[PDB]
Amino acid sequence: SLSTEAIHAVQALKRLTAADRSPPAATAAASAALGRLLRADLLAAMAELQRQGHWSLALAALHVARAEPWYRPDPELYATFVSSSPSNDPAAAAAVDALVEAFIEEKERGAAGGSSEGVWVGEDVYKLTRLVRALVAKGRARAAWRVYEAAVRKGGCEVDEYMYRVMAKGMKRLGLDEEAAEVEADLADWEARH
Repeated sequence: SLSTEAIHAVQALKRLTAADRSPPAATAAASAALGRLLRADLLAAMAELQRQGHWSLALAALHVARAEPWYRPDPELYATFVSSSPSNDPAAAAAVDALVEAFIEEKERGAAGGSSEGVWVGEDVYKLTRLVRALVAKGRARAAWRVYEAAVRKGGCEVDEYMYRVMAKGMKRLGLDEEAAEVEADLADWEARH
């Protein structure tokens, strides 16, 4: 559902970046074009940029949303940005890795960040696994490890056999053999239990 204000904002963001869609330019443009929008219109503008295939602009829209008072981190939404990013594109890969760092930070330095269960113990494992699946499929091995380590290993997020298999095979396939070995240890630990 595209409103008048969302349509205008999408057109402005495209206009502002017609010559330069690099992160600094897209970042400045996104705050200028989208910074007056209410939640519904901002998310509609983001989704329309996604639909048109303007991935970098849609990501810039996401980052505007992430700073809004109403925002709630959704690893499944992040998973969609990962899966829709262009494969084997260094700039997009860098932007995806940065998005994962931003996700980890927004959780760990968020309101729940202080004691004592931790930010990750109550995390939706299904959605978290979707993000990790997406990262591994996109070849973003370090990013996947970062999420797995922060949430599962360190954040004591109790996870399934499926998460272990995704990660163990993913790390190996992508050449992070030390990380693969860590996951295999975790999987073995799981197996000895069930």
